[PDB]
Amino acid sequence: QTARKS
Amino acid sequence: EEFAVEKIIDRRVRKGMVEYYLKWKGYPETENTWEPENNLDCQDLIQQYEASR
Repeated sequence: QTARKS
Repeated sequence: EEFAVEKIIDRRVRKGMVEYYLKWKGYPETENTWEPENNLDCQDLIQQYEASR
């Protein structure tokens, strides 16, 4: 439950 | 630069690409950001969001 932050 | 996601707030299409508005775990709501769908590793959150709309 993660994401790359742009 | 991967970070823990608390929940998906909203979804939109911009420039033909699906984006999700994310609340980040341990960060204030002022830090919520729109992220392209391919930035997410949150299959559980995405399926729950899409099933619940």
